Order: sequence, then structure tokens, then C-alpha cells
Amino acid sequence: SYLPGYVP
Amino acid sequence: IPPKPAIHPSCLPSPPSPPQEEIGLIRLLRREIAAVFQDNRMIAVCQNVALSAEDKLLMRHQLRKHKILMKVFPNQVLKPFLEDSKYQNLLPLFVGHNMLLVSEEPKVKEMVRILRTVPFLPLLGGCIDDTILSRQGFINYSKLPSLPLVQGELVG
Amino acid sequence: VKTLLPVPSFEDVSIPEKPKLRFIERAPLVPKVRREPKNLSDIRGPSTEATEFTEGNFAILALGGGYLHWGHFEMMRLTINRSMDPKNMFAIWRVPAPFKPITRKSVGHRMGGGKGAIDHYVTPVKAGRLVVEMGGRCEFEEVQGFLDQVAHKLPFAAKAVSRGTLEKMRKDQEERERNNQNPWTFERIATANMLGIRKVLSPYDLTHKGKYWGKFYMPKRV
Amino acid sequence: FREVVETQEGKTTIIEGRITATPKESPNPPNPSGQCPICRWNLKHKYNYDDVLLLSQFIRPHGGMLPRKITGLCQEEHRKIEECVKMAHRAGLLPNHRPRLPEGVVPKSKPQLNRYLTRWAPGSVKPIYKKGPRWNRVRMPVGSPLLRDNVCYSRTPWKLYH
Amino acid sequence: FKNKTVLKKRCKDCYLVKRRGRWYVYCKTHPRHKQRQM
Amino acid sequence: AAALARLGLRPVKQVRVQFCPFEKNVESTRTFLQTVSSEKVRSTNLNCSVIADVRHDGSEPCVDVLFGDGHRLIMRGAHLTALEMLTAFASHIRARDAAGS
Amino acid sequence: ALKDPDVCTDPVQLTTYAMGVNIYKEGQDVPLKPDAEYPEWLFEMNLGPPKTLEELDPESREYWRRLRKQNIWRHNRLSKNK
Amino acid sequence: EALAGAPLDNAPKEYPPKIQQLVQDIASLTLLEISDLNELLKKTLK
Amino acid sequence: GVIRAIVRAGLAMPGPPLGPVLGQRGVSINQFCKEFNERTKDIKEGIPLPTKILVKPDRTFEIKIGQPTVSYFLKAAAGIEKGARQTGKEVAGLVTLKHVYEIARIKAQDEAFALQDVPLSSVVRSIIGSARSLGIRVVKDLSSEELAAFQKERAIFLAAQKEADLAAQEEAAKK
RNA sequence: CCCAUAGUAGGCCUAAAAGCAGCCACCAAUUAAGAAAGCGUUCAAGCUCAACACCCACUACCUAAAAAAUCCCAAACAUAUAA
Ligand code: FES
Ligand SMILES: [K+]
Ligand SMILES: [K+]
Ligand SMILES: [Mg+2]
Ligand SMILES: [Mg+2]
Ligand SMILES: [Mg+2]
Ligand SMILES: [Mg+2]
Ligand SMILES: [Mg+2]
Ligand SMILES: [Mg+2]
Ligand SMILES: [Mg+2]
Ligand SMILES: [Mg+2]
Ligand SMILES: [Zn+2]
Repeated sequence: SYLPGYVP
Repeated sequence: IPPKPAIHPSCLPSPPSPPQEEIGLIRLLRREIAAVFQDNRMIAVCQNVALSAEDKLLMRHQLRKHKILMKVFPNQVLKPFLEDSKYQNLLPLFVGHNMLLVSEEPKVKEMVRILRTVPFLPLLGGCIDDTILSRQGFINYSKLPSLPLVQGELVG
Repeated sequence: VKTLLPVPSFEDVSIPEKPKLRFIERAPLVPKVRREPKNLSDIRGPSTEATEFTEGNFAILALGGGYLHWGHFEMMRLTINRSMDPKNMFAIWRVPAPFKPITRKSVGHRMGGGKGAIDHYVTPVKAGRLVVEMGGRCEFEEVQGFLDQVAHKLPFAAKAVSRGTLEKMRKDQEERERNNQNPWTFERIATANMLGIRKVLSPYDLTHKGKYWGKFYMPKRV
Repeated sequence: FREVVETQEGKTTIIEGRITATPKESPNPPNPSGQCPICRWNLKHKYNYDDVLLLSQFIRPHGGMLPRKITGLCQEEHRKIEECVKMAHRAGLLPNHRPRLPEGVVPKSKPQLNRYLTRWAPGSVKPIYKKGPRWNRVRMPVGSPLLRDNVCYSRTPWKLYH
Repeated sequence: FKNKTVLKKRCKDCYLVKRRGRWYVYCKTHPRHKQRQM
Repeated sequence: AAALARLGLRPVKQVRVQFCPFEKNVESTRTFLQTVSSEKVRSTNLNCSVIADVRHDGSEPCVDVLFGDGHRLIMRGAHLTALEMLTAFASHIRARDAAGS
Repeated sequence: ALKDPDVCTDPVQLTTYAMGVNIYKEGQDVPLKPDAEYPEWLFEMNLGPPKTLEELDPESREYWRRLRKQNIWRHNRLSKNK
Repeated sequence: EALAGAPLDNAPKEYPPKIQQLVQDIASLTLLEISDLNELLKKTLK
Repeated sequence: GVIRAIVRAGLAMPGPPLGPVLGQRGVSINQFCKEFNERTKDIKEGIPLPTKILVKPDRTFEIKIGQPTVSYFLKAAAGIEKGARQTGKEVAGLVTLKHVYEIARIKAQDEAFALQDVPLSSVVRSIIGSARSLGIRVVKDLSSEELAAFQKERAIFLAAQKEADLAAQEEAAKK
């Protein structure tokens, strides 16, 4: 459930 | 103003390191190792504890009176040779400083009494006549009577 | 099985009969009488002589301009002749002996009254010149120690080099000029007199291109 | 994680090692091609001393940093986290990761001084009695130069010297 | 100690350590190798 | 061996190391034996014995240390490193030596 | 005052018998045997200088001993100046 | 192609399977056949 | 500890060089010369014998004796009384491979080579390297015809060295 | 980090010169270890380095300081989108 441009 | 790449090269997968031809000495040890397991039938793996250089030469000299050699090979060269071989179950023994006690004829009884003088020298395992054994198996094969008599046991 | 490697062989190298550095005299054979001007432009800018290796492979590179007097030559000579192996090494001078006369007036005198009398002699040095050249059956790591020790005592910025490090040094600077992302350079601006900048520059800056300021050399400048 | 325990019974001492439940990395990283946990999650140049949830994953129970061969970090990011943890302890953001006090020690009451962005250790800093002239002023360092390439959302860049 | 601008170890038992904001050289074998950064 | 030789096996009476070589958790125990069986450590106390009993019963490895005072130290090395085992071993040497004197 | 015992000088005697071999006083000199009785590997030995690295076989212990010996020599030269 | 690992010291004797066939084969044969085999065996072993 | 030095057979002296060594240990110096001289009695006097002295915590010694040095065997086998001053540039002596084989058949009986259980081939290859250090040259075939010619030319060289050597001594006096 | 046996105290010089005052050679035992790179000994002993084994120390080799005399010297600030 994380896209390539996901940043915590 | 130095150029700045959009992505740091360290963050990117580094190309695989180029192969390197094996050293000549390596492909020599393999040829000697193969001879060891093929030529002589009794092979005992022991741990090369840090005996003094004199107490380690005196013991090796005693092992020669009975025609028992003390070979030493690197574990990185002796593990792969075992990973693809008959003696693939001897692998876990080779963890640390080890050595090989080999003889064309099995003189186990003659070696054990030489290893009892040093209680801190453990006989980990071996492979006699293409049969793998532990230490307690060496203690029995030693107590087992000679082969000619066993040949006669059935005849008798 | 620690992998061993071949080693270079210096058997093909020859050693001269006098490997050590010859002695340098304080003043030239015949003393000079005609007094000379200061002519400070003999240590300004890059060198046009003794910038390449001739016989040896290691040397001391000058990274700045300056004058060498006898005291400097003795320090180089003794330090090198003591720390080097005459059998497998040899050294030579890449700089001439002190020839430029330096006048000096007597203590306590006021301005005027003509020109002073010759006191001592020096050897002018420009940036990019080799001062001492060494060679023989030796690697660079052996001589690099005491050559840098000598280089630190010289009146200008110096550094020990080899045929390889010198070449690499020069190729790295060319790489910087090519990959420089700054569209504005000292050369382009000066040569075109952009902003009227030649009113604060010098005619020599057309050739030095900002890498030199007086006797000082700036290698990080492109 | 592994633990060690000592049990003494009948004047005999026994030492054992027991495995414990170990945390697992969250699945589906954004950048599986990343080399260390930082680029794999697109966190490079995007954390500061105050991001303790990130910093706590790389320290020990007593406030010490973990090795680089264990965490898998790059030397560039391991040094940043090592410095951001130093400044978090000094700001009071890790109160449950305090040093182990030996039996029979009661820390004395010391002046509580609130601070943040503390590069140097307080006790090893001397006062600036002579500020100096305007062109040679003795500045006071604030922050860390290791975090200079961090993402700035303002037009004025990070000032590191006051 | 001895104040030095260029610290340098003089034996195998000398060890560098950063304390009180500056670098030191300590040696238990030969206490004369002790140096302080200036 | 160097760190453990400066201390010396003075209070120790006997040391016994048992492990199963074929098992895959005996690297720690076999490394502990490599130092204690060194000529530097063994020389400090000739009276102190060092025994290695190999087994193939599929059992875990242990290090049993007998002291002169009568106290015993046991380290189960399956989940202990050589350094951890050696460190604990040294600490007891120092404590027991002080108690005797 | 202490010296090595006197050695005889007689070509015929030296070639016939080995003088130093016998050390006991009651014993007698050792006479040399003919060629056939000596072993076969005794007349193929390297009387000359050592075999260079290029002459040896990479897959031989005597090749890597020479190469390891040359790197020990290098480590010593580099360390001497230090 | 890979020799079997050593049996545990406390485990019950697990005899090799290749010999289990030999043990059964001997019982099937007749004593007169076993005797003839034996005369050749004793001489062959010498 | 253990002390190992080269001692002449039957010529042990209570004084130096070995005397002061035993003094520091506290071992009886006279007993050593007594036992040693009586143990090396069968051996010809003046032969250097490697000796290894084992010292007990009660200042008690049990000497150990080895076979003569290789330099003795080689010199004697060649007739040479003194090795070369310079090696590779001049040949002091001349021996055969047959001597080297009779010298290894007796030098391989010592503690060092025996405890290694090596063949006689490995000992002969170690004695050819010691002969070179002496200047001696190992030749396969050596007849008395050419051993008397080289021995005759060697004295000519030796005589010249005296003149040059003596010339330096006389010059030293003038200094 | 770890570890170190042997021809042999190589030869010559030297009162002595033993891996290490000097000159020559710099070969060879053992799986592996320089006729010795640095300390040390009156000479010796003795401590390290290069060796094997073990297995990842799996580094940087681009710079090293500062003090004067009436009283330091704007105050302050690391994070809201370049005007
Ligand atoms: S951040 Fe990409 S490698 Fe560490
Ligand atoms: K300078
Ligand atoms: K000497
Ligand atoms: Mg060798
Ligand atoms: Mg030697
Ligand atoms: Mg000598
Ligand atoms: Mg010498
Ligand atoms: Mg020594
Ligand atoms: Mg000396
Ligand atoms: Mg030399
Ligand atoms: Mg080493
Ligand atoms: Zn020190």
C-alpha cells in the first residue's frame, strides 16, 4: 500500500 | 561548479563486480585435496588447537612413526570441494582452525593413544573406508579386532 | 589464500657514478659588478622551463614562485643525501645555482644616496617547475617521505610528485574545466572585457586566467 | 533480538542466551532498488533531529547508536543519524533511552536548561568573552553541517552559525 | 602534557581520544608521550 | 588469549568443554576452546586442567568451570558468542581470586 | 686459542674419501661410492643460481614461494624509510 | 552420491539397507550350497 | 628458559663467552664443562657442536648435543681452512655432490631435520645453499687432476691478499 | 585481531659482530615465516613487523593554533513557497 513516491 | 547527478550513485544498484580468474595456487590445492580423499582411506578431522611449535612438531613426529600425516588446507578451498562431492556431510566440522589426520592404512588405535596425552585436543570426526564416523565410532573401530580374525570369525 | 601480485623489477635501471647531489656555491665563479633591477616578474606566472621529467621518476614540484638562496640548497642537499640510499637512488638539480644579485643598503641609512651593494645571490623559481629530480631502483612511497619533508621547508608551496601523480594532477584539472557547470569563466569575461573588467585586471591575467595572483598559484581555479 | 540472563542457585552460576521476538521490515517499500533503509523509503534529505520515530529504530535501549553493518545504512546517512540522535538526547526527546545507572546512584539535581539544535556537548564549550569585529566575528554554531543538503522549503537557506 | 599543533603517536601504546573539545594523546606505558592539542 | 593470559587461571581448578561438532550451533564453543587451550593461558596454571569431551548425542554445548573455592560457572553457548563467554569467564576469575585472598 | 681442527690437503685423498664426515676418533674415513650406487635424484639438482620466476610453473608451490618472497622484500624496502 | 551422516551415539543401531538384502538372501540358500560357497570363501580369503 | 650456543668439542671453558651466560642463570659453570667435556670425549677436539641447555626452576641443567655445523663439514670436505671474504666473485673451495650426500646422511640425524621426518633430498638442497654462502662451488664430477690445479691457483690468490692486506696494515702505521 | 619452529651463531672482518657496527651472498627445511623492516643486548638474550591458519580491521592518506594593555560589543534568528 505504498506508491513509488510515498514518503513516511 | 561540479556536476550533481539527480540520484547519488551509491543509492543506485552497483554493477556486479567483474569476475577474476582463480589463482594458480587454489587450483593446486584442489588437486592435492582430491588426492587425500582418494589415496588414503582413513581421514580424521581434528581441531588445530594452539599447541606450542615444539609440542606441535613432536606430536607430528610421533604420528609419522605410524605413517599418519597431518595435512592442513584452508576452509574456503576445502568447503567448496566438499559441497560438490561424496563427503558433503563432513562440512559442519570445518568451522575454525582444523587439520586432517590421514593414513593409507587405518591405524586408529595407534593415533588415539597419542591424542590422549593432550586432553584438550578433540578428535571431531572422520571418514573411514568411505564411511563417515563420529569420535565414539573411532573409539570402537579401534577396539574392534583385526580384519583377518573377523574374516575367520564367520569361517569359525 | 591471500592473493599475491607480481612486483616491478628495476634490474634494467642504471645508477650514475655520483648519485648524490653536487655542492652548490654561495656565489658564481666570477663575481658580478653590474647591479640589476628587482625584476619581480621572474617568479610570477607559470614556468616555461624544467616542467617535465628528464632522467628520474620522482621530484619536488613547485606550486608557487619564490627565490632560493644558499641556505635552501644546503637544506635540500644534506636532507636528501642523508636520507637516500646511494646504491639504489640518485638525485640531480633541476635549478641553477644562485646567480641573481640582491643588493642591500647598510643599517641606519635614510632613503636615497644611490643603490646598495650586492649582498647575496638567489635563484628565481616559477610555479610548475621541478626543483629536484630523483630516480633509481625505488618506488615513490620510499622517497615521498623525506621529499615532502624538504618541500615543507622551501619558501614556496611545493609537493613531491611522480610521473603518475603529476600526469593525473594535470588530467584532473582538464576534467574540471570540461565538466564545469558554471557558464561564466574568468577567461571568457576577461578576453571580451565584459563589464569593463579589464579596468581592474592586468594584461597578464589574459594568459594566467585567474589561476595566479602575484607569486601564488591557485589549483582549484578553472 | 537476543538476550542474556544469569541465574544463581546453590552458589552455582548459569548463563544462557534466549531469542526474542524480532521486528520485521514493513512490506512493499517504495524504492526496492534502494541500497539502505533510507533511500528505499525516499527519506534522504527529509528528516531532522526531531523525527524520533525514525531515529529510535537505529539506537539501543540506553541511547547508544547501532553498528552500520547491522542496520545496513550508508556511511553518509549513518553519520547524520548519529548526529541527530545526539541532538535529540540533548533536547529531551528520548527520555526512555537513558544511560544505565549502577546500583546505589541517585543523580543530583542539576539546572534544567531547555535547548535544541545542540551540536556540541555542553560541558566542552567555553564562553565567547571576545566576540571580535564584524569581519571576524566568533559565531555560535547551531545545528549540524551534515544536514546542510536537507530539503529547504524557504528562500533563505539553513543558517548554521549565529 | 605537551601542547602540540600536530599530534603524533610515539609508540604502539599511545591512543588518541577527544576530550573537553580538543584532541589528546594518552599513554600508560610512557607518560611522557602525552600531548595536548593547541 | 592475550586478554585472558594477563589475568591467569590461578583460582581455576578444571575447565570442561562439551559440544557436538556436526551440530550447527557450536562455533562459539569451539572458539572458546581455541583460546583457553592456548599455550599462554595454560601456562599460567599448570595444575588447572582443560578437558574437551566430544559428543554426538544431538545435545546443546556447555562450558563447565570448576574453581578451587568450590563454586561453578556454566555457560550454554548455543546462543552466546565467544567474547560474551570469555568476558563472563574473566569477571568470575577476578571475583573468586579476591574472595580467596 | 680455540680453532677448527687441521684439515688435510691431498687432492687424491679428498676425492676418494670425505674427510669431515667422520668425526669420531676411533672411526675411519668414509670412502666415496661409485656413481651407480648413489640415488637418481642426486645428479639433477640445481647447482646453478635459483630458477627465476618466469621459469617456474604457476601451478607449483615453488612458484608462489618466490613470489611471496619478493613481496616480503618489497614490504621491507618501503618500511625502511618510515 | 552423498554418504549418509553419522548415526547418533544414543540412537538404536540402524543397519544399512543394502545389507538387509544380503541378510535375507543367505537364509534362502541351502546349507549344501552355503557349504560349497564357504569352501571357496575360506580359500579366497587366504 | 632454554640456552642454545655453539661450543667446541672437548674445549669448553669456564670463562666467556658462555661463562657469563650461565652466571646470570645461576647454573653451575664448572659442572657444565665437566659433563660436556666428558660427553664429547669421543669426538675430535675443536669441532663446533650446537648445544642446547635446558634450565629447570632449581638451577639444574640437562645439556643437549647436536651434530656438527654444515660449515665444518663443507670446509673439511674441501680442504678449505677459511671461507671466502667475498661470495660469488671468488671461489674458495670445491666439492662434489657425493660429499654433499655423505654430509646429509650424517646431518639428517640431528634433532632439527629428524623431527621433521623429511627425505634426504630436502637436506641436500639445504646444504647447497650453505655452501654458496661459504663461496664453495658444488660440481658434479671432480677428478684429482683439476682439484690440484684449482687448489694451486687458490694459493696464488691467497698470497696476493696477504700483500694487499699487509699493505693496508703498513699504511695504517704511517697514519 | 591473530600468530612465529628450523639448516644457521650464513661467510668474512672483529677482542667479540649470533636476523639488525661494517663488506659479500641473500640460497634453502616445514602447508606456511625476510640469511631480516623497526626497537633492544658489551656480544648474546628479549619485544614487534612481513608469513600460514582464522575470517570480512572489510578506514582517510585533500587542510591542523593562538596572546596586550579604560569596557565584550547592535539586538536576535537554523524550517510558510525569490520577491
Ligand atoms: S540513502 Fe541511498 S544508500 Fe543510504
Ligand atoms: K613552505
Ligand atoms: K652482527
Ligand atoms: Mg618457506
Ligand atoms: Mg636463519
Ligand atoms: Mg658467523
Ligand atoms: Mg652478520
Ligand atoms: Mg632473536
Ligand atoms: Mg647490534
Ligand atoms: Mg642486507
Ligand atoms: Mg604478523
Ligand atoms: Zn606511548
